[PDB]
Amino acid sequence: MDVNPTLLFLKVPVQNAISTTFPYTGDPPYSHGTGTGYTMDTVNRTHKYSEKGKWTTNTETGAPQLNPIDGPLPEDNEPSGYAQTDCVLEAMAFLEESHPGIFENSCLETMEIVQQTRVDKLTQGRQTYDWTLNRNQPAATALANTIEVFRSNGLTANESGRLIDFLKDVMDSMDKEEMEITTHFQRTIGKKKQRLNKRSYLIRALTLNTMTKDAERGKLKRRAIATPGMQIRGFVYFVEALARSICEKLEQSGLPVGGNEKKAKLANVVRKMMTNSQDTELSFTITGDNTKWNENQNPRMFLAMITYITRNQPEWFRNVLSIAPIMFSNKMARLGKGYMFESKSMKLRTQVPAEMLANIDLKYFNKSTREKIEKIRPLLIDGTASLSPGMMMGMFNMLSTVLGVSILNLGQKKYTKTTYWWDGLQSSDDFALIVNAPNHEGIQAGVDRFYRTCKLVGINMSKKKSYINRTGTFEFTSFFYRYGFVANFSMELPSFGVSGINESADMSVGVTVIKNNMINNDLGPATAQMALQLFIKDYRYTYRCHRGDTQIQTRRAFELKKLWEQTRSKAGLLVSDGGPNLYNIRNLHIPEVCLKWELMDEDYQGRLCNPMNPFVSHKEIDSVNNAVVMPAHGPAKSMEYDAVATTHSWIPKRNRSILNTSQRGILEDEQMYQKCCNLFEKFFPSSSYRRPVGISSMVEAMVSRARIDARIDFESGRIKKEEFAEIMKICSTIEELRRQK
Amino acid sequence: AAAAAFAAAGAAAAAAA
Amino acid sequence: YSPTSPSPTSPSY
Amino acid sequence: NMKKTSQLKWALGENMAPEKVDFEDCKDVNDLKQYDSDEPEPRSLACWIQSEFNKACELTDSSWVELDEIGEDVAPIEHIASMRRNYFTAEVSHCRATEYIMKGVYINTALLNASCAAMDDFQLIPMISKCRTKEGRRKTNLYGFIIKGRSHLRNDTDVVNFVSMEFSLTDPRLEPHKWEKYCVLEIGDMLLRTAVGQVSRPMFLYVRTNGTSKIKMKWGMEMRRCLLQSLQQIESMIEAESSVKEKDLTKEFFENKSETWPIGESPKGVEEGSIGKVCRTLLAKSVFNSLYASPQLEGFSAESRKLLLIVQALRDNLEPGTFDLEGLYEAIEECLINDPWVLLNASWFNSFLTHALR
Amino acid sequence: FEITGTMRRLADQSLPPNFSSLENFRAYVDGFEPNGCIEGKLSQMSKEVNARIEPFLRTTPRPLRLPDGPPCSQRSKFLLMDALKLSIEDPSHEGEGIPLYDA
Amino acid sequence: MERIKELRDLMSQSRTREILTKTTVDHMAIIKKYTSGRQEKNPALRMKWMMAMKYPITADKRIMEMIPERNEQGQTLWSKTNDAGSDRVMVSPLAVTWWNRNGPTTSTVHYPKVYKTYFEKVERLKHGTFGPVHFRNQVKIRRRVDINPGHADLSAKEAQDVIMEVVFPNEVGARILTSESQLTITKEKKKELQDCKIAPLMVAYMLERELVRKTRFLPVAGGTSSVYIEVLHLTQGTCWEQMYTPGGEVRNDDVDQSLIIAARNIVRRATVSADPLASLLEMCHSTQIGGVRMVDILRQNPTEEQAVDICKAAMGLRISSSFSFGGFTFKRTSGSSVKREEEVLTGNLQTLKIRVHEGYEEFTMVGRRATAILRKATRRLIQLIVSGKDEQSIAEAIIVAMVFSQEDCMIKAVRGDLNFVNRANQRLNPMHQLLRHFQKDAKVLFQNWGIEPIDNVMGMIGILPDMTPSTEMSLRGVRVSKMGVDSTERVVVSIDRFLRVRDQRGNVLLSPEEVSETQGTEKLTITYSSSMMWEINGPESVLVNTYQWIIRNWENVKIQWSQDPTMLYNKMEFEPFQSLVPKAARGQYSGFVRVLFQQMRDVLGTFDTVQIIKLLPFAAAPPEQSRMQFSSLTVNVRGSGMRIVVRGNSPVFNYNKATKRLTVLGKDAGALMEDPDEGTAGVESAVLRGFLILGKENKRYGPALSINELSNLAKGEKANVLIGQGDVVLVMKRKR
RNA sequence: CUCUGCU
RNA sequence: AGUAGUAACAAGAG
Ligand SMILES: *O[C@H]1[C@@H](OC)[C@H](n2cnc3c(=O)[nH]c(N)nc32)O[C@@H]1COP(=O)(O)OP(=O)(O)OP(=O)(O)OC[C@H]1O[C@@H]([n+]2cn(C)c3c(=O)[nH]c(N)nc32)[C@H](O)[C@@H]1O
Repeated sequence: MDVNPTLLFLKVPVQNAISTTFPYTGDPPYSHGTGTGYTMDTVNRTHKYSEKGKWTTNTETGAPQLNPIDGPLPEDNEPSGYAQTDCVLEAMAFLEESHPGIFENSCLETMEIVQQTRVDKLTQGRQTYDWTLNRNQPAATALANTIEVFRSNGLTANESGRLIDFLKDVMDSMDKEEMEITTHFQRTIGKKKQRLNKRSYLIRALTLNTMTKDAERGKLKRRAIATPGMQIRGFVYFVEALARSICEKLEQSGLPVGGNEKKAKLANVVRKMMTNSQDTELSFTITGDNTKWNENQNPRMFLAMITYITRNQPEWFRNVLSIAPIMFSNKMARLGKGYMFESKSMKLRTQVPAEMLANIDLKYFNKSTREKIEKIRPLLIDGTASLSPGMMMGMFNMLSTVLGVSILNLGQKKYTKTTYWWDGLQSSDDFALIVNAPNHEGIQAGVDRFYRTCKLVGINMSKKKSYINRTGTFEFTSFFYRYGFVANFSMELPSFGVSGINESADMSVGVTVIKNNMINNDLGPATAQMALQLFIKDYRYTYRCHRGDTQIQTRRAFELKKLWEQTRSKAGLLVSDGGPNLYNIRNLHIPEVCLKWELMDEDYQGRLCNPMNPFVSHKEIDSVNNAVVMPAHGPAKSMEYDAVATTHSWIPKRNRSILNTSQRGILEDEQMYQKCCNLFEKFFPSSSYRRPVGISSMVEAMVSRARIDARIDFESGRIKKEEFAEIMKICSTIEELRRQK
Repeated sequence: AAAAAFAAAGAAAAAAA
Repeated sequence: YSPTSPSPTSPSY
Repeated sequence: NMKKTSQLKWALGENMAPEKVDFEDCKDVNDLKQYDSDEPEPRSLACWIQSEFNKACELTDSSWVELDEIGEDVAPIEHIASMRRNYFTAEVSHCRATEYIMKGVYINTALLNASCAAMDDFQLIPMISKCRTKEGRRKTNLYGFIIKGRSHLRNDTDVVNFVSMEFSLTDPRLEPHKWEKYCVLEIGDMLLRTAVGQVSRPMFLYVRTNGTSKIKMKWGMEMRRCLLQSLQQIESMIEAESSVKEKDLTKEFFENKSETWPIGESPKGVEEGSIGKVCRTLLAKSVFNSLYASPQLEGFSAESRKLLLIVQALRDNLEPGTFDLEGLYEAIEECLINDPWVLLNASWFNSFLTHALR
Repeated sequence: FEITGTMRRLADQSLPPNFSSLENFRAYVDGFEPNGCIEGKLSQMSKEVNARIEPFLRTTPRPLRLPDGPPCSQRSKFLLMDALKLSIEDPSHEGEGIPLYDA
Repeated sequence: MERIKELRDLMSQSRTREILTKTTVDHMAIIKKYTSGRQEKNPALRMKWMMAMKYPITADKRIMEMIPERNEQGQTLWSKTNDAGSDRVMVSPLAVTWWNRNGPTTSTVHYPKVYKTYFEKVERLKHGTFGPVHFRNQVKIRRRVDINPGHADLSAKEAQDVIMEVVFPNEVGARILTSESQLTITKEKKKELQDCKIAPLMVAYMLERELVRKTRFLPVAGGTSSVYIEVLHLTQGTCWEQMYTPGGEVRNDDVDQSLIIAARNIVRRATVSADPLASLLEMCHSTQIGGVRMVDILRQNPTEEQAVDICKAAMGLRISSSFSFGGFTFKRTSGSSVKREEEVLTGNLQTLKIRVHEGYEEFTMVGRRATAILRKATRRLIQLIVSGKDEQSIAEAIIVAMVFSQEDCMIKAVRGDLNFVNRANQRLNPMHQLLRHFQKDAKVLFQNWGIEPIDNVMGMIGILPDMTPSTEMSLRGVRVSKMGVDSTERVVVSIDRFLRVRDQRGNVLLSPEEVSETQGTEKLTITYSSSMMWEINGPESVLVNTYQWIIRNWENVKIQWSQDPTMLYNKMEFEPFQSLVPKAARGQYSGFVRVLFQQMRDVLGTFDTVQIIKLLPFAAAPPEQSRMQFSSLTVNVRGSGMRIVVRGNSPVFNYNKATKRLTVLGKDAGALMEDPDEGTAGVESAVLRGFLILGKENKRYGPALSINELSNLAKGEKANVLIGQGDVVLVMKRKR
């Protein structure tokens, strides 16, 4: 009697039990050590798929560049980056013809976005490469460093607050003959200044930082991802904005819509294909990813698509949209941390930075790394490898799906000019293509035509992990369609458990996750009760907030027991204070504070909901009652939760490991910046709720506001003559401090 | 008196200038 | 409900 | 704690890391060579993993989950959910895989708490668990001990070593290959009382210097999620029928045992288990996914899921076609290297193919 | 919003091989008009590059081949089925008490 | 003053002084987010790790003076260390528990007022009513619903202005509240929020939640109103529905919309009945909207709608014979029209399929600030006389009349980006989309409409496209009257058996034909309380439940079909399905299916249970003899024609032979028990009227033939026909 | 001897 | 030793 869970599929169809095929209960495979090997492998692989292209040497950066555009046509089914300019232009032209005015309307919408977009938009996003520090920094921090460097270099055209002005400053910076930056060296703190030549700054402005994608499920081997610099992101935002505007106007483009919007759009489109197909016509659906999609999406083709899309538009708009593909076509990839060398005989470790691989001897490496270094050495320049071809983890997902949907629209009977035709859905590298043809031979001919056309445009379908079946069931971006999308709960299992925001936000998020899974992922009511019980147990263990009546011993047990004895109405206690769990299927949508409000003791209610408690801290409105959640698959998600701000809405300790590094000064600067901003809010309460405006320094605004507030308070009598006198004298002293400096 | 039971759409018009 | 199905681990000593 | 003896310093890998020195100070070292990044040496499948899974699917007379009390039910749907949850808890509490869940969760949480709190000292961590026998007694049981070593866990993948000492009654000599990493000591004699009478049996102690990473401990603490992965699926397989029949079929499925699913293979062919057997099997599968988690498991699961979809399309007479089936097979087979769990899953998939196209 | 200086050289270098300047490429694409270039290229490409569909019949899938090394060994952090437990009647409660004093 | 003292101290420090002086208010938005710390990639792991250290929490410095460093047990509540990247100090959870235990209490009477939304959730769940739970084949459709209804009278911008007034009165700026609703809500909120110590930012966020409407795409099965969406997890499940009625007051708009939806469904279903009036009465007396009986809401809800009006007439209630459109109530004073769908090409080169009303007709338009008399023909505005109070109202009335005319120049006047499918590719109402687009801008519409010569018509001065009055020229068929011409009367009517509403004179006022064909979603959950609970559900639910009922009763359905199929076809359980079947093709489909069933009965063997299941619902309608051959049967589903294929497997109707299970639209409907008398043996004999399917072709009787032309065969001869998904098969004209 | 456990 | 797997941990920086 050998039990075999897989045999369950003999009765339950695979899709209906697809959740069993997801091991997401276990830990995801993480990456150990450096990502330099993965970056080198990616660069070599990208240059291998385009080897038959043209080799040139950039005249500005001096690095070799490879152009596969209009290269020899593919002669084999392997991935190939030889995209044809004529074919891509033809695909875009036919997309325009089939969807008249799409490019024009999208261009105008992008025009208004470009007009009304501010520099602060670049603050969104995470782990942005900071060229000034040669490391990844938070997007806001990298933006601030770049702005400060530009100001110190005379690029004082960004104070207008418009992103386009910042882009103008970016170009002016690249055109400068020299640059000055500020770096800290400790040997004692030294605020040294470094001078960068034109070529070095150019190389470090096109540089693309690389790391290893961690916690990635479904892949045995780890892969390297990349994040761009501050200069690139500005133009990338506009490019993406235009591509997303175009995508929203395409029925086959489901990328911009997400979640249940994505599922509904895909369901409607597949239903339309099943409907408009002739009854007598044989219908098939292909499921597949595109092999080496990111490695083959050349940026020159993106430049061609942008130039075609921006036809007849104002020349400045064409420039703003086309700059990003230009820069990416001349991009560079940082290698990363480097490698680690060990000596067993002498029993010692060492880390060799990736910048010194262009000269280190090859005897220190194993065979695989030996050949990767040998192959990538020609492209190494100033610690970075030239990666002109391909798109290393490109952010042009929107543009790439525009190209895919253009090729997908090429399958209309007015374009195929044959009995067979095709349509489907495209999203980044994933696609689900439906072929209708009178007979199986027609289906095969249509499949071959689509595959060959994709090869022409540079899209390489992955024959390895793609398959065709009769229309009705398919898969698309981890969404399994079986005559209708089926719920796959295993995807949302990692979201369960303690989120780790705070006691209140984590209770609210847990109950909201259970409720959302009931609504969307077919979480039954009994299983919902199970999930609630398990989440409460995990929450109590994590937060050491077991019920006071329990004998469990923990460093927080004494206080909870004292509170339990103190309270008269036990039911009113929150779970974070040893109170019982009153949640159920009925009230998963009610915050615990409001759920237990009537049961709370008056004094306990006041203490818990005291607005003057020091635990609660409020940042800008954009970071209130919301959290960032990372699903098993997909990008970061902004989850909003309903929670009453109580003493439990505290902040966890901040990682202090930067205190014993040469770059502590940034932390100090952050502290001071906060010290200033919080005072500005003390003078302008609405600064947090909505961003303030003005050109004057903070000191001028604060002192003027203080003076006027003093006069109004005096007139209303809220302050006496002496208080007004002291306020005025302090303001005059502040003025004198500003003047003297 | 004169009342609208249910008014859909954004209303108004940019023609008036 | 008592589950049923058609002690070296936890013995009595 | 535990004095830092020679034996503990060795078993816990004290001072085994090489000294981190600047490269320019050791470039001339003769054998300074990049870290070893060789391919994991593949191994073979053995019947012991199958026996482990068989036992994990077994029923135990002692309950293993004591869940907290949710808000009192008011809505009729809440009462229906309460009844269904009672059935699910009755079926699951007695599962051996639930015992595995509890022991693993406790071990991982204790190990992480000790790792954070005491980062320089070797800490003794008893392997405790709590069950309620079928007579109401609440026996507290000990499985052995864990000596956690130094735990200066900086990265999420950093490793803390620990010596695990577990009691057992199985002689390793019988199946030595399963215990390649253990040093097994015979430490006692256990007078087990059986039906015929009393039998004296040796009592061994499996000792090994295992290791765990911070992320591994964190996911160990959340092994209770396995309970959901199984139970939710079971509910999804009940609700469908309840929708077809326009009635609540939880009682019929659990008590009447009307509906059975193909859950195992015996020499007689394919054996059909009730809803409870299927629930226990899925729970065991999820528990082992948590225990034997690895990149091999993830890759194989993804590729075998793709192949399962193809085979299902074949079963649905959708005449599936492939563009490179040998490539897909190579991708699947590249994920079968060392982990016994992944190899067992591969053998299960092969058996399912055998019984699915016949 | 002009492209000049370093960006002008970068734009010139970031073009298909036949073109030599950004303005030339812009003029070419502005005057571009589809004329069956895709069909011509499809004709040019060798017939070997095709998505041939091999039917997946009941006799198509072969069994998976497992590695033939030494038998796999136990790798769990604790014994699963072989584990023996020393217990006590002491009811106490889960999470309550000192695990050491229990042990 | 504390803050000015802090400012002076900051100016004292040289580096902080330089930061404050150099940085501008605009640059604050950038340096405010200046952080060295990065977003934690797996916060759960970090939180689990940090709950083991002594002081994981961070609190304001003032904590050190308002909480003892250690409690009576000696455990250190807080420490001296300063949090990294801030002036906050480290703190243990013990501190928080201590504060909640013996901390400084204050007044919290304001909290329910500022968190009004959450306590409203609590209250309306407290007073909610729970009915029985029904296990049904729930079919949840993904659609945009509202999670936060907001303050409908106030748009998002008005809500933001009110929030600024209430929370930050000094930082309002130049904005001034104009809408009376703004003034009243600002007033009440300011009075309520008096001496509220809660952080202004939290109050502002809660007010944004309360006032600003927020929508979300969610799979739903009942009412889409917020009061029902928030409890969606509790109410609608995969296989069950929990009849729940949220407590408290319900928005009148939601009840009106739900009543309209219920009436439309009931009339559409009742048309296909043998006694439509009695059936409609029964569904009215058996239906409840939002937990309220539908019988007693019509007598108290004046919402104008041809379906609502038909229902009112069935109960003897006086009707209005009016309908809303573009915010104007239209009453058809004279004339009649017939609905028919027709395809048009818009001015933006987009192709639409709009429902044109053939026939001359005259309407009276009543609006909040306008009133007009209109006369129109098929896609032609014969005449329009407006009496708006101000130029804006006149323009609104003119645009509404223009769109209502459905004129070709109206359609061709569309310019710019106008999409008639939402981001989910659901077909929007073309009339509403055109109304929205033209109300956004109408210059093109007026320019392209035409100008008509106008004489000195007393008190009827013409209007020009630029909106200025003119005497000699005006927009074609448009006049402006200054007489302030300004219907509500409810005329008692008699409704016949077939739901044709006639006034005393006898002219047909309302008929089911003019009832809208759209299948909308109710704002409040509608419950039907008859034996077959799915009479008034959407299309997909009706299909799934019809096939499920056939499966369940299959044991008796087989015997009835074999010995007495006429009564089987009569079975009322198929009527809602027929309501989904297009009216034009109902009789022909019924005749074709009945002929196929009869030939299956006559031919020995060739019994196909799955085929009978598939085709039985189509046989309900009276037969209509015809020689046409059907490759698929069409059913209306949310404006789309789902094609059920006669032979083969299609997504609409699936039979998995491996599981022997029938799935409809992706929803399981049950399994068919094995029937030993089936014996398909390849030959079906239940696909083509008068033809027997031999099986696979043999390329001797003919290469191939099409289904429609195949009727050329006289008798006996065998030929190959292309029927199905590209599967040519051999067939023969039945002997008889 | 101090600092850090995602920098 | 051991964790682990294509590169690392088996503390690191002063
Ligand atoms: O949400 C639906 C509808 O309720 C479900 C809702 N709604 C209608 N009435 C009210 C109401 O009084 N109060 C509220 N709060 N909500 C109401 O608005 C939506 C209605 O649109 P929808 O159902 O999507 O389609 P339809 O009903 O057809 O609307 P529309 O296409 O705009 O047409 C409205 C009426 O116009 C009649 N009609 C149009 N034309 C051009 C003619 C015509 O030329 N001659 C005649 N005799 N009638 C015409 C339509 O038939 C329909 O009656």
